[PDB]
Amino acid sequence: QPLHALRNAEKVLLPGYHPFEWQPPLKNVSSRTDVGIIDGLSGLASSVDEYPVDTIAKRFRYDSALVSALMDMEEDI
DNA sequence: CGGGTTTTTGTCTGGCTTCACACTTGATTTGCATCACTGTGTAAGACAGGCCAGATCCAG
Repeated sequence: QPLHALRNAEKVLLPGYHPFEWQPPLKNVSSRTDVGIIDGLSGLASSVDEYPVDTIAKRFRYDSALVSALMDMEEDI
């Protein structure tokens, strides 16, 4: 298959594609279930007045990552 | 320099396939250009200069 077909099929495996909900709502955690690669700094202030920032980071959301991991192991279970 | 004897083929002949060929338009799928960067360049040798040490020389 050409590259666009592969890229399109990739979206099924990445986190933020399957619906779910926690029965007790998670405190201080959003309920939206389509986030992908959240920024690592998490909205950290990067102006000139605050503490200087000299790092970069990328990461998924924890619950979405667990959901994707569990869905990747459906046939096994 | 050209006579015999099979190969190598396009047809004649007209009549049966299986694919070929006008139009759309709205998607859907491929194909290709573009952009900010990457690695491989990766240990020793030649030469001048300050510094004492000790040899080189001076004079009572």
